[PDB]
Parts: sequence; C-alpha cells; structure tokens
Amino acid sequence: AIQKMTRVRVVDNSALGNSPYHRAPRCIHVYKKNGVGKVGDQILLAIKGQKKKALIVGHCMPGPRMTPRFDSNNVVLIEDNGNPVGTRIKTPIPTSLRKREGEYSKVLAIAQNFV
Amino acid sequence: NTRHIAFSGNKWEQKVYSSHTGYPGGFRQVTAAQLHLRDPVAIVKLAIYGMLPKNLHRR
Amino acid sequence: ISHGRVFRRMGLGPESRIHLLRNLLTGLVRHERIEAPWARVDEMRGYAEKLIDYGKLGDTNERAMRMADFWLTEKDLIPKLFQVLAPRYKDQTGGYTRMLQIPNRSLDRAKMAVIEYKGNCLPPLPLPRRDSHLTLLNQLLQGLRQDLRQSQEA
Amino acid sequence: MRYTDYFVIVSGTSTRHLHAMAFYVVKMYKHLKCKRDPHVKIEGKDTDDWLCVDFGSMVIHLMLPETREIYELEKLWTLRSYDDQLAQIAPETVPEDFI
Amino acid sequence: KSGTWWDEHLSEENVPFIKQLVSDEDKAQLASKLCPLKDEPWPIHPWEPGSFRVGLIALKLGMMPLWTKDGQKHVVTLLQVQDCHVLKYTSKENCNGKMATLSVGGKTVSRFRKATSILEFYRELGLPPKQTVKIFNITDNAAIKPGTPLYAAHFRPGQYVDVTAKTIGKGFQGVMKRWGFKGQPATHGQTKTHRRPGAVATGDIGRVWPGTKMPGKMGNIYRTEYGLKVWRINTKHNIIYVNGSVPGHKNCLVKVKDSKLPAYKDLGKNLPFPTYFPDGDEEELPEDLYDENVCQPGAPSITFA
Amino acid sequence: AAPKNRRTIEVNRCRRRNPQKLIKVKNNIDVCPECGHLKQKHVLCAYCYEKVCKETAEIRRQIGKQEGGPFKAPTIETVVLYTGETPSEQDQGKRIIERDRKRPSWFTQN
RNA sequence: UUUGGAUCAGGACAUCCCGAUGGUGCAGCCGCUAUUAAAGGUUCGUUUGUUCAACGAUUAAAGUCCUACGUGAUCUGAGUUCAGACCGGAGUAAUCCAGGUCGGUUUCUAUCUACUUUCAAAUUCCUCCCUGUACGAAAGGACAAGAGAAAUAAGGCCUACUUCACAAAGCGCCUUCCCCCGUAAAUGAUAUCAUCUCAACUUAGUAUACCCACCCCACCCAAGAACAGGGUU
RNA sequence: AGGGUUCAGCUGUCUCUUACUUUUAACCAGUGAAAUUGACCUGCCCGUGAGGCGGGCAUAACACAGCAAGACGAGAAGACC
Ligand SMILES: [K+]
Ligand SMILES: [K+]
Ligand SMILES: [Mg+2]
Ligand SMILES: [Mg+2]
Ligand SMILES: [Mg+2]
Ligand SMILES: [Mg+2]
Ligand SMILES: [Mg+2]
Ligand SMILES: [Mg+2]
Ligand SMILES: [Mg+2]
Ligand SMILES: [Mg+2]
Ligand SMILES: [Mg+2]
Ligand SMILES: [Mg+2]
Ligand SMILES: [Mg+2]
Ligand SMILES: [Mg+2]
Ligand SMILES: [Mg+2]
Ligand SMILES: [Mg+2]
Ligand SMILES: [Mg+2]
Ligand SMILES: [Mg+2]
Ligand SMILES: [Mg+2]
Ligand SMILES: [Mg+2]
Ligand SMILES: [Mg+2]
Ligand SMILES: [Mg+2]
Ligand SMILES: [Mg+2]
Ligand SMILES: [Zn+2]
Repeated sequence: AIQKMTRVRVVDNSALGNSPYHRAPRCIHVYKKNGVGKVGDQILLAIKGQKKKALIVGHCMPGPRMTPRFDSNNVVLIEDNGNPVGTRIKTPIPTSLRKREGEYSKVLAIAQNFV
Repeated sequence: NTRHIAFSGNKWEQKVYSSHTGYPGGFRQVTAAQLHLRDPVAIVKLAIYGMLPKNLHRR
Repeated sequence: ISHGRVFRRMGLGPESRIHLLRNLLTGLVRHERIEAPWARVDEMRGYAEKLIDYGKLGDTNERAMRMADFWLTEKDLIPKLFQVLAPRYKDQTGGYTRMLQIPNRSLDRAKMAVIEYKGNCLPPLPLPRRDSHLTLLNQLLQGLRQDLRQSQEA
Repeated sequence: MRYTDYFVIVSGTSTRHLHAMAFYVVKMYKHLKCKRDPHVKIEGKDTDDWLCVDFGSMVIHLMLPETREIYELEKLWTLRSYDDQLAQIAPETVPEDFI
Repeated sequence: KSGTWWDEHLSEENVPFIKQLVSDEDKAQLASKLCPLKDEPWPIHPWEPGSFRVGLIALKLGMMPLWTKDGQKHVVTLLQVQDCHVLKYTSKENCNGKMATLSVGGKTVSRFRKATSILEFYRELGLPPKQTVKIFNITDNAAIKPGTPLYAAHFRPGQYVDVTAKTIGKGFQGVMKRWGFKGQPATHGQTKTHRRPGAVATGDIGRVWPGTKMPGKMGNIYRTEYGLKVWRINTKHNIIYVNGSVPGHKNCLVKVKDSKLPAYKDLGKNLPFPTYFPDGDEEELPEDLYDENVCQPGAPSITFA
Repeated sequence: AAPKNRRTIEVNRCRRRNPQKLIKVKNNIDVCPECGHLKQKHVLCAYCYEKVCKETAEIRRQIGKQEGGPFKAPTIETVVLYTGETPSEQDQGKRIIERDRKRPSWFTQN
C-alpha cells in the first residue's frame, strides 16, 4: 500500500498536518522489513520541511475480508515516543488496531468513529 | 576381517580420504576413522585400487 | 502454459478465426457436406451443432434470427436453416453432424477431414462398420451372453 | 461505540507514580485470577506524560493534569461528535477550482 | 504384428454386453471385500510407541473455506479416499530394509488399459486394477491382510498428516519463471535481453558448474507437504478436510500418511491401530467428525467474548 | 558462432543414420473390404471417397443447373433420382434432382 | 638538503552479524580482549559520478579480497580518441594542448567441451510470561525453558481479493524437521605432592521422506517443443 | 528536433512483474544459402609449460530442444608505440 514517495492524507487535527497550500506530505521511509506499509504500520513523512513519524490508519489497497477499504490512504501523525501530535480524529478508522500489537490506545481513545 | 585392520602410528586420525561430488562446495574430507565407521571395507578397497595399474584393466 | 484452453489459435486473430469459421459454416449449410483441414473442421463442428439448436429456437425468436443473420453470410440460407435443417432434426436432440478423416491432400500433406450434416441427400460415405455378429469372437461372446442370461433366469 | 465497557482516566502526581500504579494494577490482575484470558502489556513506557493499559473489556489511561487538559477525553467519550474540539474542526472539506 | 484394442472386433450387439459384464464384475469384486474382520484377518496388536501405520491414497476434489470458533478462516482441501485397498505385504527381511513395507492402491481403472502382468496380479487378489500403487513403511505389528479396504476413518481430526503428489507441470520454462531470476530492464537501450539469465559462470574455470540453474522443463515432479492437520472427516463420503494447500491439480491421486516431524511424533496413541474396521466396530461413527475449534454449519452464530 | 573444425564423415553418418532420424514403419495398414485397395484403419479409403466425391460433384452440377443462379437455395428437402426411378410416396413435396445414369450399388435408396 | 552498472555469481578467511569458549570490568544491564568457527545473511535512496566524494533514513550486520571491471558470441555508461565545432593558451602558418565544453554506427544463424530439478533437515528480528524477578542504595534491569506476531528464503496452491475468467498469475494463501566440539572439569605415575592425558582412562554437544508394477492404432488430457507420460468401463 | 534544469500531471521506467493476440518458434511436406573448417577417436582437478604434456579421477554408443563459462571463440574490428 504505502511505501516511499507515496502521498498520504493526514486525518487528525494537527497544525503541522494542516496544509495551507493543499499540498500532501509523502512518505520517505517505512519502518518495516519489506518496505510495504499495511494498516497499523509506522512510517516517516517529509512534511513541511520536517521529518515526522506517522501511523497509518487506513489505506486504499485492499486487505483481508470483513476489513474496511477506504478510498484514500489515511495517516495520523505521532511523536518520537508515541504520543499523537493531533488531538482528535474525525474520519472513521478500523478497529483492528486493538488486535494488532503496538502503541495504539492513545489513537483509539482520541478517535471518534469506527468502521 | 577387513573391519579389524591395523594402522601403524596415528594414521587413524591423520590420514584423510577426500572426495568431490562435482557440485560447488562438494569437497568433502573424511578421516580414516570416519571412513572405517561408514564402510569397513572402503580402506582396503581404496588401497588396492590405488596400487593397481592405471589403465582400463583396473576396473 | 495452456491448461484448459479450448479455443485454438488460428487465422490472423480472433476476428479472422471467427470469419473463417463463419465461412466454413456457411459452406456446410449450403452444400450439406464439405471437406477442410482437420483442425478447422473440429473447431467448426461445435458451431455447426449449436446452429441447429438456434434454428430449433424458431425463426420468430429475435435472438435466433439475429444469430442466423450473423452466422450466414449468404442470406438465402436463413430460410433453409429455419425450414429444412431444424425440422429434419426436430426429433433428434444431438449429433447433427458427423466428421471423418480423409487422406492427406497432395498440395501440402495436410490432415483433412470431411464434415456433413446427417440426413442429407448426397450419396452415403463409406462409413467404417464394426465386425459382423457372425464372426468367431462375436459368436463365442453371444454364446456366453445366452448362457449367462439363461442361468440368471433359472 | 464498539470499543470497551469501562474507560478510566487517572491523574497521578509524577511519571514514577504513573509507572507504580500501572505495575501494581497489572500485578494484581495477573495474580488474582483469569489464567485463560490473554496477558496485558504496559502501553506507553517511553511516554512520560501518558501511559495506557488495555484489559479485556476495561481500558485505563494514566496521564498528568497538563496532558488531560491538552487532550480532555471526558467530553469526547461523553458526547460522541458533540465535543468542543470536534465542533471546532470541520467535518469534511474539499478544495474547489480557482476563479 | 498389428496393434489391437479390446473392442476392435466386437459387434454392436456385443459391446454393451461386454461393458455391463465387466462393470458388474468390478462392482461385485469391490463389494466382496467389505467384511475384512470376518474373512480371517491377520492378528491385531495394541498400539506401541515407535509403531508406524499405513496411509491412504486420496483424490484432490477442491478447496473450501472453514472457520474456527476464534473466527479465523482457513482453507481446507478435500481428499476423497475411494477404492483404497491394501494389495500385498512384504517382510522386513525380504525388503532388506530397516522397516517392513506395505502396498496400497486406489482409484480403480479399466482392465483394458493395463499390462498382462498387472492384470494377472490383480486376478488372484480379486480386485479391479488400481491407477497408482504406493509403498508405505510400517513396523511388524502394523501388518494388514492383503485385500483389506481402507476408509477416511483411518485418520482422526486434530491429527497431522503429510501429503505427497506430482505437482502441476509447466513444460519448458525460462529462468525468470523457473528460478525467479530478476532479468533485465525493458528500456534504456537493452537489445534482445529482457528475460535472459545473463552470466552463467566465471571466466577462470572455463566451464559450467554441475547443477547450474538453467532453463528447462519445470514441474511434474513428486513433492511433499509436511505439517498439515485434519479439521473434518466425512464418514459417508470418505472425505478428509486437510489444512492448507496440497501439491497437484484437481482429480489427482495424493499419498497421505502420518506426519514424520519430530515435534508430532508419538501422537497416534488414540488413533486406530492398525486401521479402522467398521464391520467389527461396536458403535457407528457420526456423519462428520469435526474438530474442537471447528464451528459446525448447524451451530448458531458465534458470539465472541 | 562459426564452426571450429570440419565435421567428419563418420560423425555425419552417426548423426544422420540414427534410429530417431530413420523413417518408422506403419502397422495400421489394411485392405479396404469393398474395393480391395489399401487404407489406414482410422482413415477413409481414398478410392471409395473419390468415387463418392465424383458422384456428389455430378449431383451438385445438376442441382446448380436446375437452380440457375445464386441466392436461390430451396426451402424444401431434396431427393436424387436416377434413370428408371419414380418419386416415392414419402418423397413428395421435395425438389427432385434427375440423373441420366444407373443408380450406384453403394448408393442405397431410401 | 582501464574503470563502473544490470543479471548470475564461484571460492578464501585476514569473521561485519548470527554460534560456542576464556579472560575481563563494581552486582544485573551492558561493555573490551582472546580462541574457534565460511552452514546462513550482509538494505533503500539524494547531489554527483572514472567507483569515490558529500550524505538521509533503517537494520543483527550494512566485512576485506581473488575470480582476465569475474562475467560485454548476455546488455549498458565514462575514458583510452578520434572524423565536425567553440571558448583559454602555444605556434608566422598548417596545426597542437594529459587543459574546459557540445555531438558522434561492434557485427555474429552455436561446430566442439561443460551444463540444463544437488529426488527433501530454514534463517533472523520483535512482543508477552518468568518480571519489574534475581540482582541493585537508587538509577535501572536480565535469566533458562515457553507462547504469539512479522520478514526473508525454499517448496506448493486458487477457497476468497486482485490481474483475469473452463485457465495462468500475485498484490493472495499454505508448509518448513539435527550437531558442530574453541574448551570447561574427576582419578593419576613419570616428577610416590600436585597435574584434564601429543600417558595408560572418565565426562560435558567431545537418519528419516518421495520413485519403487509393466494394451496402445486412434481419441482426450490439469502431460507435453518433437519425443515421452496419464485416461478411454 | 541546440546544451542543462524545474512545477504539475502522466504512466509497467520501477517496487515485482502477470495475462492475452500477432510474429517468431517447434513438428510435418516442397525448395534450399553464408561466414568458418590442419587432422581429431574433441573429459574433470592439480602441476608444468592446456582437451592433447606429468600425477590422480571419470568413462557403453547415440538423436532432439535450450544455455552462453571456455575453444586468446578466424571470432569483432578498432585503438597505442
Ligand atoms: K552455458
Ligand atoms: K583482427
Ligand atoms: Mg498461423
Ligand atoms: Mg501441462
Ligand atoms: Mg513462488
Ligand atoms: Mg522487471
Ligand atoms: Mg527491446
Ligand atoms: Mg542494433
Ligand atoms: Mg553506469
Ligand atoms: Mg579462523
Ligand atoms: Mg573487465
Ligand atoms: Mg564470452
Ligand atoms: Mg559525448
Ligand atoms: Mg559515444
Ligand atoms: Mg543464440
Ligand atoms: Mg524457422
Ligand atoms: Mg522442412
Ligand atoms: Mg561455403
Ligand atoms: Mg569422447
Ligand atoms: Mg613455473
Ligand atoms: Mg592450467
Ligand atoms: Mg594428461
Ligand atoms: Mg546440442
Ligand atoms: Zn475402398
């Protein structure tokens, strides 16, 4: 789904993620062995001249059955330690972050909708 | 009684018998003790084969 | 790797294959018996068999009418298709065409097959016939069958 | 809401207090009962301000008062889509063409 | 000096008679072997550690999904055990191996397409000829009298089995398709080199090492899959629902036996030994033997905790 | 790639006279029961096929001379009658193709 | 005073990581040193680009070489350098310059050797329990056996998704099973102590799987270049 | 259609290739070249100066389809004194 030089959409309300030129940040590194990012993976974005770690919440590429497919490749910014930069998420996100192993409780708590 | 042959000196652990299967990295060297354990007649067979003349009559 | 591929690659493409099959089918419809290379005859046999079912569908059927219009280049054959061949095979449910192999043509030693519609008016082909019931092996097997039947009856 | 049963927010005095509370509660959970259900991992060890634990049906978040003010979760989880921040954020927008 | 087939000289009045006669004979021979424990069976021994029992010859029907009570979906391959029988027994001394051998056949075929020696071998055994014959290694206490039928009940759910069969052939293939070589780019001046292997050896040796990966015929060889478990068994249709995929195309014959992995050894204590005997069985088996984790189709909608 | 040496006549013989190169004999030849000419078991007899083809060609020539133009395919059955033949009771309402010859022995009338 | 890149890589250890062992630091966490070990692995990009200069983000690691840059009858970039031309300089001029720059055609039908399924033992991270345990003043923080998840590699498959449709395929799914011996230690004369032993001796790590039979004209095939093979009840 | 560079879009250039059609291809039938060619009954490892020499090893004969590691492949000509 998401790999290097792939445009992503920032879904939280972070001021860094708010783009006044309507330009989209693109990933420059995927923190996985094979470089292919699925739901729940951690990547790096070159956004506004800054390199910020980000957590992907939904992607356009199809996945397993009963798992929602989104029409856009969604991502939420995270700090270097795990605390999300943004405060809330408006668009629904999959609940599979609960099943997946990782630091996701903060994002699930600040999320509003589920699908 | 080819199993009960005797090697003078430390030949049982000094002499080696090296063979190649033809594939890359197929160079194998097994000592006299290992060869005797795997096949008790191999030592005598190889000795006689080596001492025989090198022509079509050796086989 | 061609597993399950039931359509042969022939002609200059799919269009050419369809056109060659259509011409062969039209010739067969007109003449009731033709000869052609073995692969082409084998490919055309299925279309020939299904055309009779489309004729049985009836001329008043729009789908059958359009199919006949496409598959008959000579338009005088559509009334023939809907009024001669279909009534002839009305009783039967299959096996409308018979195909046999014939000696290779002298031009290029190609494998040739002759395909005809059953019930035609042309002289009968020298069909290969099984051995008569009066031969030695058939008589012995018939005796065995009679003995088994009478033993079962008893 | 399809998330959990009991959502708990707790404010401690220091990061050491948060770590001690998390250690004590997880130790009691492991020692009390439920040999069958899966273990629970401490979530947010490297995060000094925030810490989380996710049990089978109860989720607990340890966080300092400053972090609570920054992310006020009580109004979020009481009012679904009726929250202050959420109202201040546009639901969805799409840029159009120029002149 | 001229070739012949069975129905070359048969007449129209005799071909159906011969067909029905041979079909009825085959059916009678198949049915006559359905009572093994009454036709003087070989002695039956209790199970012992270190004992290996005989396997089965199945037919690959297809695959279907199957869900667990945890809600996870796994694909199961249907292996139908049809007309599977034991042909002959060979002793350890005669086979000159560490373990004794047993022969198993299945999927009866026509007698008109088999050699004279095979036909006369099956004539004394009183069974229609089988398509394939496989050899299983067993111990002395696992011997079974020849002519004994075998069924899918020989295995049980939760048991791990290994399946070996000839894979789907692909004919002559290149390096990219056969060994996964990456090839060359399609543009930037490349001249008739897009799938070529490229370099084959080094310049010093002046030869090609034996075993070098080169284009050639691929597939159509015997491969074995290990560590596959049984999720469900259909007793009426003699069908095994093995986990995962198995080598070979549909409607092929696959040899199944117990798993050889050391981590799954000594798991046959509760398995039938040396095999299942429905005729002498006190109780009738259920229609479908499921697994503890398998959610049956008749079971209600699963609600998680 | 150019050859490095001339291949000798012994090597050429060993390659050319190899059993794979040799022509294999056929054991599917039998006499035709009707005319006695040779034929293959799975292939129609050439002599019988060509006599039938010539008769069919004559019949089709008669049919074409009767129709007298393209796009004139009849919508009724066809019956071929030879000299000294009359239309049958069931062969009514069918186009009759007349022939100035004796009916062939193998052409069994219906 | 010659040289890079693509594909395929073979071998050596003077070992980057994965493995054992000794010393070694104040307890663990970690560190340095030393021995043995080639079975396995050793990333993606940017400006450049005579391959080395500057780097960014990862990983257990991003090792040194030989192989006629290993490899160009497999491909390709730069130079060796050209036939045209300019700017700077030399020369009366023709012309020249390892100086700076632009552009610029190696063609090949495999004769010989060798080879064309090594018929199969899998590797590495991360997370949970132990466990916040032993240990620690605190800071901190492991053992050993276990469980899960991920990636790659090898071998297969189409029940779903997708490219597509009697089928092939991945982006999809399934399976993956042994040791490694450097040394640490008993008893004991030479040398009546002691001594692990190029002393006699003890102890510790000092195989199974798959193939296993022998009508054929013709037709079909999940088998296949031809050939061969399976089915034809 | 001059030599470099850039914003956006675009796409199998690539991540990582896959499916199909035509051509080619393989078999059958007809016609039918060229470069090349000392003779060859034309193996591997090590050494020496390498298919032909020395020491070991290997080894019934033979046809078809690929492969390009070697035959300094005449191969392929050019470049330098
Ligand atoms: K080669
Ligand atoms: K030259
Ligand atoms: Mg064609
Ligand atoms: Mg095939
Ligand atoms: Mg694969
Ligand atoms: Mg490619
Ligand atoms: Mg090209
Ligand atoms: Mg060209
Ligand atoms: Mg380059
Ligand atoms: Mg070393
Ligand atoms: Mg070079
Ligand atoms: Mg070369
Ligand atoms: Mg240039
Ligand atoms: Mg150039
Ligand atoms: Mg070539
Ligand atoms: Mg050609
Ligand atoms: Mg020819
Ligand atoms: Mg010439
Ligand atoms: Mg020779
Ligand atoms: Mg010298
Ligand atoms: Mg040499
Ligand atoms: Mg020599
Ligand atoms: Mg050849
Ligand atoms: Zn005849």
